[PDB]
Amino acid sequence: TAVDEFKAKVRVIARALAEEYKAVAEGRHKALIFELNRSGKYAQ
Amino acid sequence: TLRGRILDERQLGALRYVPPHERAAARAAVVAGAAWVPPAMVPF
Amino acid sequence: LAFDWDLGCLAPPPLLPASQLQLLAGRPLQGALAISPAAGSLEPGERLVCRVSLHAGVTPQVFEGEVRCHVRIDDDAVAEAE
Repeated sequence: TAVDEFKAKVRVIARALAEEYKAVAEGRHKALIFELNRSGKYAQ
Repeated sequence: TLRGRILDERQLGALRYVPPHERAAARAAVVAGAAWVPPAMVPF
Repeated sequence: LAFDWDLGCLAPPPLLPASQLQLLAGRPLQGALAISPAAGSLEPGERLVCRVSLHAGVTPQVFEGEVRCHVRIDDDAVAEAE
């Protein structure tokens, strides 16, 4: 059961990450990492 | 005057930057949760 | 005495939402200081408890700031007494 729970939670988190990815190349990815750390969504 | 030390989890665990005057409090807060972390609600 | 609270460089950005911590960007504290009484009147010989609460952000920091408290004679109260 735990593996399926992880898969579902990861899918949701990844959809959120894809929305943030649409928001704002490798520079884009670095900026997204920096913005996640700044906003604290990465902590959650 | 208010002075405080916002420290990362790694730095707290290793006691990297806690002053010696407060190391006991730092170790307490690390081993047994002594500081609140308001969770609020996750975006996703 | 009227008691008002001010933060020199410690002011919160116009506690903080966990998701929207980016507001702390460009702020010297990288935290939100608050005090439970922002501005309260106080009778003579009355002791007031003020809770100072700090909600820190993602950036590790060491702060040594100063918070000001302004005390003035309560003209409204004394006029009411008169």
